[PDB]
Amino acid sequence: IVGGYTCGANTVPYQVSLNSGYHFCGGSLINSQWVVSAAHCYKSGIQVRLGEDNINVVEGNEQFISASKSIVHPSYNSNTLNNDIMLIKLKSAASLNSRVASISLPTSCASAGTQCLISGWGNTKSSGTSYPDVLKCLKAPILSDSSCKSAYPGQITSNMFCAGYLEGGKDSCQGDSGGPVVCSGKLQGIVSWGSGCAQKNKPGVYTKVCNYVSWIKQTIASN
Amino acid sequence: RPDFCLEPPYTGPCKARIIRYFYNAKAGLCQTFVYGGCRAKRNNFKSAEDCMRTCGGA
Ligand SMILES: [Ca+2]
Repeated sequence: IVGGYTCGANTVPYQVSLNSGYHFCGGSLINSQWVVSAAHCYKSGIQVRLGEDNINVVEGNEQFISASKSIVHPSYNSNTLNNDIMLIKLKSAASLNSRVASISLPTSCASAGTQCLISGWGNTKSSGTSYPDVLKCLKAPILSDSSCKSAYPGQITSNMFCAGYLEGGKDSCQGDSGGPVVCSGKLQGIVSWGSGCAQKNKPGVYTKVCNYVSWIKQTIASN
Repeated sequence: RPDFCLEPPYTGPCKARIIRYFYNAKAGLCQTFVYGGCRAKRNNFKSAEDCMRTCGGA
């Protein structure tokens, strides 16, 4: 039983794959030149792959564009994982079609119980190793701050939220890091960390994008 | 040579799929493993050669 589903080709047109020789992280297209991802996804030599479905075969809708710049949030802490947000500027601007499109940043923070779509090429097995060819999707609701803080004591900052199912089984996992949590059209989260994946009582933890919206617009504009 | 070289590989809690190397003492080689992006332990090398330089002999 695999919690999520194969979204279908090019139906999450803002999802990107960050590649350094292989798929290592995902991210979201927020305009024709800018990508948002996680700070623990920072590497040298990133290529961005746009319009993918199967990340192992060339299907003709791809646009592979190198990053020109990679800006990790100035306050990222690598021990606390707080502020786990990065922006990547493409070497050249993508061309936006109907398989490549960008996703709107929010105007407010989503509340608890908002249902969201989480997407990625990451491990589809809670225990085990099984990275799929094609993109997978997962409808998960946002959790209350209270119960995220009970899930992971002393580890949640104001810049984090929890999402998924306390039962287990449906979650994001190794490979998914940096990709989108989209709720009602808007970009709310970035896949970030967890105690394993898809474990009982340990929901996945996500960067809260709604706090960074000023920082993002002003950093895109001045780079 | 060392003692951190004998530890098992640690993926950690982050959800990247980053391929790193660890010294596998039972094999007597450096192998690859999926590193999550954060909180690495010392048996975690960016290339086989840095692995064999640091650990090989343990
Ligand atoms: Ca492809």
